[PDB]
Amino acid sequence: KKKVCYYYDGDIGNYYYGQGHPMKPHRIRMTHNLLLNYGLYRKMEIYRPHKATAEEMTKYHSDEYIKFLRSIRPDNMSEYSKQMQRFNVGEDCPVFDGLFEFCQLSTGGSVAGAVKLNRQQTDMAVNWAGGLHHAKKSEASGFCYVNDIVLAILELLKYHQRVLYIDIDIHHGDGVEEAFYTTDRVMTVSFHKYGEYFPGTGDLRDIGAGKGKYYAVNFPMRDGIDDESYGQIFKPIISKVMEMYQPSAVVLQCGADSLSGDRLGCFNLTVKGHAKCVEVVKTFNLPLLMLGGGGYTIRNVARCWTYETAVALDCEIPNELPYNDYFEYFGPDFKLHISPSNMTNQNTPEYMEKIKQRLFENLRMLP
Ligand SMILES: O=C([C@H]1C[C@@H](c2cccc(Cl)c2)CN1)N1CCN(c2nccc3ccsc23)CC1
Ligand SMILES: O=S(=O)([O-])CC[NH2+]C1CCCCC1
Ligand SMILES: [Ca+2]
Ligand code: NA
Ligand SMILES: [Zn+2]
Repeated sequence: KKKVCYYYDGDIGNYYYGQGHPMKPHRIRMTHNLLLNYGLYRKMEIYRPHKATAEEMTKYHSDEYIKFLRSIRPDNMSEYSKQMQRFNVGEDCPVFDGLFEFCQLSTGGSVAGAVKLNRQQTDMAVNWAGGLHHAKKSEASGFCYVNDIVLAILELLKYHQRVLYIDIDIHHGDGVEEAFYTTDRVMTVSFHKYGEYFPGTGDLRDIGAGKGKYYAVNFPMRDGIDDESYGQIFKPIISKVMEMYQPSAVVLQCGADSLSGDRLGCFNLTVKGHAKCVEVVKTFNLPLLMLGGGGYTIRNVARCWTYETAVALDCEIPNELPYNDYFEYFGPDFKLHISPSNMTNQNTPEYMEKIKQRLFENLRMLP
């Protein structure tokens, strides 16, 4: 079997974005506890991430920005109000106790995973605490402070001429796209809701610039996309990307805010529909870093990432959930898998095929 390494620090669920903030790191602990109770620890290597250093983070981020994140605390915010404005910290990216440590552990898992892949010590590495795709070189954005994904891709680029990034979070992976927009050494592929929706980027027509022209791919979608519709475009697009780009490593952001029932997202994917993306990417037999992402209905985040860990291990697991420390969260049914809702799919067959056809025309422009 393909080998899987998995990163988790038992404090990650203790970082708290603040009362009423929808981002709940506790969801990572729920995920871990569920997959432990399913027995999946028997089949993979489990590591604690290191705390990523300033030196590691400044491989992408500016020194001033990282020094600020290392400095800012609830008790000294009054003294830092102008830096808070410059670095976009204090509102949707709040100041909280242990903010910097949270960044260090999230990032540590992603970079450590990348090193493992580079050293050919694993076939897949998993960091559900990562996937912070909105963070920018010198500013926080969209709940994200340090871009673990960009840092992990930079690590892979030490050994790999061509790295493929795939993002199935409901939001456009703008910070990752931006970092690599002018290079052909990373192709970014984002599927996301588009139409006056955060972050506002990821138009069909954003295809990269300079040497990077045609190395950014964006599939904009409407509310209510379902497993059938998503599956019919994901496999063909990734197949064509693989054929034309021929990457030697892949990073897959597995943001679960694209699931049905998400508190913030308006897609209608099941856990099986979402996990099909992991199965498709695995068929290409390339070194693969799987990262977390959004997701705000936390029972469904735990289900999603537990099932995707099982997919990585080629292990079926039963729909009947095992007893676990969060069992009451999974009522009323106590099953792993979720049903779609009755929401309308605004993505017509013709819309999906037309967008796919435009993306195929762009991919045919590769050498
Ligand atoms: O889901 C996300 C992003 C977060 C990202 C992620 C992944 C992993 C760990 C972490 Cl800590 C964060 C996964 N995608 N967001 C929710 C919606 N939000 C806004 N919507 C409307 C409006 C506004 C205005 C400001 S923020 C916002 C933007 C951020
Ligand atoms: O379960 S456990 O291994 O004790 C969790 C370790 N947490 C670390 C977070 C960063 C600061 C050092 C401790
Ligand atoms: Ca996306
Ligand atoms: Na690119
Ligand atoms: Zn998101």
